[PDB]
Amino acid sequence: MLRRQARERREYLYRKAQELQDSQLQQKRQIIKQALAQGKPLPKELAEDESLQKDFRYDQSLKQVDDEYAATSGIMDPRIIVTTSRDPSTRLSQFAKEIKLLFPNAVRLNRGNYVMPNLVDACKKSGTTDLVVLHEHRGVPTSLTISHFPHGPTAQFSLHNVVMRHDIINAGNQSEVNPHLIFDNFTTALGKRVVCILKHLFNAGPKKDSERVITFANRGDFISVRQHVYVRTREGVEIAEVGPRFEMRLFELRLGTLENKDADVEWQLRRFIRTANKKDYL
Amino acid sequence: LREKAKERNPDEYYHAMHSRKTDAKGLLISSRHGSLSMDQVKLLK
Amino acid sequence: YKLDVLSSVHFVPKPASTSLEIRVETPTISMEDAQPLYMSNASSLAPQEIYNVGKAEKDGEIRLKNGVAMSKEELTREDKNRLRRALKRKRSKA
Amino acid sequence: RAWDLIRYRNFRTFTGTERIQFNCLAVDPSGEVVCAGSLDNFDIHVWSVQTGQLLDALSGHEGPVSCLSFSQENSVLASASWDKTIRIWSIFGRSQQVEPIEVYSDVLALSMRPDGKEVAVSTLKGQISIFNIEDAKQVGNIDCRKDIISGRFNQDRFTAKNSERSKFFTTIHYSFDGMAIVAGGNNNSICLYDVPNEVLLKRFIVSRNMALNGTLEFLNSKKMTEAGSLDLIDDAGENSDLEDRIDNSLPGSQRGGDLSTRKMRPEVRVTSVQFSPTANAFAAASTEGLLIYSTNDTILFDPFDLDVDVTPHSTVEALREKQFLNALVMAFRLNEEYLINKVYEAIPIKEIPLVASNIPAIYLPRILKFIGDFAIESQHIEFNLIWIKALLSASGGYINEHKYLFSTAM
Amino acid sequence: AVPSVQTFGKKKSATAVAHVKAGKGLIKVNGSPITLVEPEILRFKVYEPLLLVGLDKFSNIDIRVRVTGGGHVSQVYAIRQAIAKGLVAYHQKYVDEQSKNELKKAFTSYDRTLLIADSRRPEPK
Amino acid sequence: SLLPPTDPFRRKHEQLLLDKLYAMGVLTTKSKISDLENKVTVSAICRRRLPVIMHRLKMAETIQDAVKFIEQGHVRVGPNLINDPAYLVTRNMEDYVTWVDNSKIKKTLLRYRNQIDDFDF
Amino acid sequence: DDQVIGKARSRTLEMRLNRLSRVNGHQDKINKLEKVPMHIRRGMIDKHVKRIKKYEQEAAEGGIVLSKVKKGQFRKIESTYKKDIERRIGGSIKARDKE
RNA sequence: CAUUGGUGAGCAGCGAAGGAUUUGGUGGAUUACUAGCUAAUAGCAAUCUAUUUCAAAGAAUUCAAACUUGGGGGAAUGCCUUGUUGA
RNA sequence: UGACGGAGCCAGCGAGUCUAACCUUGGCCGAGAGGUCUUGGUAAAAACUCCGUCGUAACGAGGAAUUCCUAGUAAGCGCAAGUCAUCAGCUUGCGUUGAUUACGUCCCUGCCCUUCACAC
Ligand SMILES: [Mg+2]
Ligand SMILES: [Mg+2]
Ligand SMILES: [Mg+2]
Repeated sequence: MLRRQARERREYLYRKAQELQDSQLQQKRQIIKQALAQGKPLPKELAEDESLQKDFRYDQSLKQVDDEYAATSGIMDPRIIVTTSRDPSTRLSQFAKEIKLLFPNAVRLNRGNYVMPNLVDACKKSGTTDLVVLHEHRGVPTSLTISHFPHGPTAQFSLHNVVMRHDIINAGNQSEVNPHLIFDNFTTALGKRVVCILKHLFNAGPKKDSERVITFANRGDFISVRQHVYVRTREGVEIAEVGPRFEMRLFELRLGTLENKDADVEWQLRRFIRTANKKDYL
Repeated sequence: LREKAKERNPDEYYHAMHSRKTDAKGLLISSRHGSLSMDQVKLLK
Repeated sequence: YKLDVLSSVHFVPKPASTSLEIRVETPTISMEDAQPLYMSNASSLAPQEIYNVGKAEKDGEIRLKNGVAMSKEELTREDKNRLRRALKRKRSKA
Repeated sequence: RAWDLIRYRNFRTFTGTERIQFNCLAVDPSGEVVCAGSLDNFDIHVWSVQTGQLLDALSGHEGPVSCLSFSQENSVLASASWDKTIRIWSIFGRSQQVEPIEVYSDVLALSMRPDGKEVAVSTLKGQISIFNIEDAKQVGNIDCRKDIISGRFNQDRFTAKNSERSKFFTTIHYSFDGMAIVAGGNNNSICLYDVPNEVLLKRFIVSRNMALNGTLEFLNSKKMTEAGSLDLIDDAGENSDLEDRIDNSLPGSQRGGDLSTRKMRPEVRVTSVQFSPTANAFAAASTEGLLIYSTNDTILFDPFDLDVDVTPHSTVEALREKQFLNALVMAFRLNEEYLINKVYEAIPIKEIPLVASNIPAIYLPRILKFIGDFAIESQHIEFNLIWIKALLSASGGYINEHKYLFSTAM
Repeated sequence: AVPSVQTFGKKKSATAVAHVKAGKGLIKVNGSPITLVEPEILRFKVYEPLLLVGLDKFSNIDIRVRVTGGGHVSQVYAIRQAIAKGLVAYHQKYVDEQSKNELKKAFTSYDRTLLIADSRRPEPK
Repeated sequence: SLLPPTDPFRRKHEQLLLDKLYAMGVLTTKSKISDLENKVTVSAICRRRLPVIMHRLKMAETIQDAVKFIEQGHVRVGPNLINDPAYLVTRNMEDYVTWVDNSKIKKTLLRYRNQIDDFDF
Repeated sequence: DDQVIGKARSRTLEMRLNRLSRVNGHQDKINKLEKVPMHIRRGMIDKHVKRIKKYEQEAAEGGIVLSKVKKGQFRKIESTYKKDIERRIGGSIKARDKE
């Protein structure tokens, strides 16, 4: 297992490095295909490459979700473990339960004295697909990290304006159907990356008449998460909040599990660069 | 260095493993300069 | 074949595929090897495969998989609706 | 693939989602769940026989699953792996529980007791360790490295004694009484151990054929030369027919192809071993074929509870005096088949129920064993059925209380 | 060279290294006699191996144990595991295997943790 | 290649060949079909032989040293000892190449780091 | 293109790719005659030229009208396409064209 | 203080006309023991060969004979096949 | 299931030429800048084991309701770091000691799903 996981990462990393080199080659083949179809002359560099033209005969018969998720996307349902930091307060334990109810296939695990390497290694043995770890400040949720197994990515979020369901009177019990998902205003490549991470925490193929909807709305890199239950009326739709309410702002994305502090950073938030406030990345 | 440590293969074998020795702490021992026989000591004395 | 033999048959199985096979009714003895003994004497097709009660040949008649046949003339009106509704459910499932 | 022997049809075929080779298999005693393991996945796939759907994939092993086995009564699943551990899965029931047991070395084979209360595992160290499933604690251990006979191959540059090619057992099976283990491996020995006393009852040499590679512990030094062993020289070119001379061998193949592909001599090994459900015999799959060892001949004189007064002559005298019960019991104490057969057929029909009700409980397993062997090839169908009817009716309860003592006889 | 063997015992972060060689029944832990191991209430715990197989077996060997890490309890468990493993290994290497089998049978019958490590690996549920 | 480029039969079979060769380890990459011609070589197959993989795993200092250790019965793949230095190791089976348990080489590795436990041996 | 298979596919793709490359690629680099020994190539040219002369004479003595060819270049007879002669002998003798 | 590091100086104990380590050569085994040679129904074994030749039998239109080639492209002159010309 | 004192003794994280007080009383040198000394006040591993001594206005372990929790878990104890968001009115790590009770059931309460052999 340990040896198998090691080589699977080395092969995967090697594949990425080669693909970046092969990206130029792929463009060249696209030019040849366009030239053959259009009939326009081929450029000088490509005109003189006999090796490429010979290869083109074999490579002519050549033709999404992220690679970490492509293998299991839509085949196997996710398995999620929701945990917290050491010695959690009562409110964080309640919030961890709320996050557990949000994802249909989530299981809450007490983090008493568990060390990080054992937690991920134990999760990888059991077939867990994602791990969610929550932090607090005086019983107020502050951060949320999502680590996708076996090799990442790990995305860390900071939670603001959190309103839990336990703060409500006579709210009642949730419905636990597989919910419909709404992802609005995710345009950049990083946004597409974030959407893929969040989309795969939910099961594939909700029923068309499913009455529970979870929405992630991007508004200036602050993703509002709301949960509603709707009823289709004769002249429109009426929705009601189930909660909780909170806004997450991404601030890190690493190519590896959350144990690995040395994992290569895919994206990070630069707060002190001169033009920080000008642009919104997601 | 942390990565070299992580990807170390426990089954790596080098012939020099006979000459080199390790401390109880687990760190490699390197001789300051790299015993004397009684005949050698007698001459030196 | 050569690559499998070279790799000592540690290959990765080919992707699963579906095909259709025709089975001819025959005595089970024939399928066996040739010697002075036999294991089973049954037929190679099950009773369901020989004949399965299906849709009624006559339009007026209604025939169910349990073998119950009803002529529409005899059925009372409440039964006719009940059978009509049961038909809606079965088609909806398929 | 599932096969129906009534109609010889492959009525169902189960396949993994991710194209995994399967090396081991296990079937539910109810015949409703099928589990397979692999040497490249580390999970155990489970299917429903009626539906053919993949129920789930059991996870928890950190190494390839080497073997699987369902218990006949309690219906738990015991799996072992090269992960140096054994896990007991309670797949049936509302709650899913796994009980891992650690072992000193890689587990190669696993056998489940007919009672379902203990499981034995053969490890790479050459040990057969028996564990209690309910308590998950070791109850015994048998050391086997010294018993195993491993021979030197012609191509080996190291002695058989220092060779650690196969000093372990890759397959083990219990006797249905529950008191013995038969073991075999990639070696030239089939060892039969007694579980309660942890002793080797007997060892069997698989082959004495020098055409097989692993047969001899020591090789004749005359064959060795400055070039090397004379056996290793290939003399195909001498053959007169072109087909014989042709070399189709792949350079590195070990298994899975025709003999022409290997280029190395066949090696003596036992791939599987099992006890006969209905007789005191076991079968071992090896290179040459299925060796079947049985006790059928029974030339051995193995008396039970003799005294000076018991004699073959006294047995015949008892029949002449019409003391059939005493004659029958004295025949069993001598334990002679010809004498038991002589007494068995001399008992009149009227007095069979009287004798059957009065046979001591100690000799009940012996009579039932004799009837089962005798009746199968005998012509006295009605006489044997009368005896069985009398024995079951008289001692039906006793056989129930001891199922595993009477299992093969029944 | 004097016949000698080396074994390890582990319990949480506590690690004990036992060196067992031919000698005269001299058993030490961390350079002091085994009788001074603390806490005294758990002292008989580290006596579990010696009393199970008898002091006669130790009369011809010297055992030296060095313990580091963990707390008091885990250190006691590391010591007992290391001593049992060392005795079994020495009997393998320099004495008949029959006596080894008896030693393993005794230790396993009493408490299997003397020989096999007891680590409470997490199991997600 | 001589089949028409959009042929489903052509695309299927070329992928199966690329899948099988990459799994064996003969091919490093699955991206390009021209690799079946340009990058399919005897050196690629020889590079999957047991001595070479031992060398790349650093189990031996040279391929010649690895051959000797194999011929001397120090090497096992899975639970099986292998003394044939032509054994071709697939990518999956490269995880089970390791020393024999009672190997003198294994003791030297553990003795060097002062991690030898004579209970195991 | 979807229907065409076999050698016709391989030769057709090469013919197309050479046509596009001629506009921008340098003359020396784009087309290169396969390396052949002199005594073979000179023999190949002589026999091919003889076939062309026979073809032209037979058409000339008959009434057959033939496509026009530039002075230096060899005429492309049916044997040209089947035997792949041009890859070896070339369209013309460059040494005579240069002078 | 510890060396399970090296090199030495000496005891206790073991201890019959000495003891320990290394190494070359040969012999017997490493499969289950019915004898040597030849032109072999018998001779020879010191060989004959100065009877060792004759006779008889013995020749497929199979008059077929690369099951034996690393892949792609060709093959001027060769080689194979087919037709053709003149003898 | 105390306080005081003494004694014995057991961790794992963590290494940027970088790590860090305030307000005064005065001597001397100095053109100044400032330098040096003097001076008072304010602020700022534990558990565990053994031995000895004493001794049993507000509040004395927290109502009704409500919430969470299944094994290295609940709970106790200390030690570090502060890693572009959050955090010092604190946050996150690390080790140490370590249980009771259930691991069954759909009775109640909610959520959900349904209406190729042989045998049924
Ligand atoms: Mg706590
Ligand atoms: Mg704390
Ligand atoms: Mg906290």
